[PDB]
Amino acid sequence: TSKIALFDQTLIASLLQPLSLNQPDFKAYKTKVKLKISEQRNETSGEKELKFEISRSDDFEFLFSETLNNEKYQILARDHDLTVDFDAFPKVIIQHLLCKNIVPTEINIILDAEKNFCSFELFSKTPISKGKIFSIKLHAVR
Amino acid sequence: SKIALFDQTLIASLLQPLSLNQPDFKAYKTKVKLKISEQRNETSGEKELKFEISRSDDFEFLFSETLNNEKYQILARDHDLTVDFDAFPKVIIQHLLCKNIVKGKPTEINIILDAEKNFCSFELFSKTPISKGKIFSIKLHAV
Repeated sequence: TSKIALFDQTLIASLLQPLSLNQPDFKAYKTKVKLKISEQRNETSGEKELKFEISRSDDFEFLFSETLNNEKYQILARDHDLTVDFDAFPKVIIQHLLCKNIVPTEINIILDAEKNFCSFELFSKTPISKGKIFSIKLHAVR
Repeated sequence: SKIALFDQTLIASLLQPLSLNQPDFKAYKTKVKLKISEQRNETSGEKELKFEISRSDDFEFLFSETLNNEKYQILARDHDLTVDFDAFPKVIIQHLLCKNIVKGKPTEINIILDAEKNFCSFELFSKTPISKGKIFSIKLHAV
């Protein structure tokens, strides 16, 4: 209804997940993931929300999302030294960061062992470091 | 055994508490001399990387730290560094502190002082479109 699609593309990501519940060492594969970013109105509050959703054909159980409002975003900005405001955030990553990964920015997705959660991480490599920009914890939709 | 790898005056942002009683910070752009060298530890014979900063504004502004391979491993771990101890200084010097040719954004240096000026954090940044892009920080101690 109020939902507005800002971004809907297939990107190459590295997918990591522990070998098992007891073995936290990751196995890692390059994989294609569909990322959708939209804005919507919270039904109870009327406030603006940013929704992130990932899926991939490889695994029907692979359905994750998170919704950020202004306050959730402030926490994110604080934790990652983000320099843009809530309203600018999606526009800048879409226009300056994500377009590069569509089927140098890198995307990592890290799964829970039980696949209840995944961390959606964006990177911009430096000559001496990984250059992690932020990570958002997404939860299983299913 | 000391070998100079880098000896240059750079523009930094200097942050420090208002006073010993006022923890809130004030910020100024300032010129700082940064020296990076390699040397042999006298007792162990191992290679050491020495960072030294100074500035003419304040004679008591004299800070250094020496990193050996082990100290570096801790740094690389804390900051997701992707190069080894031997490459570290060469890459920073050649790719982060270097002057680009006039024909991911420019590097920025932050120096954060202790209120008592016993320690300062030497921080290197490479700005992104949405974030500060802190690369690493090294705690230097008063000389």
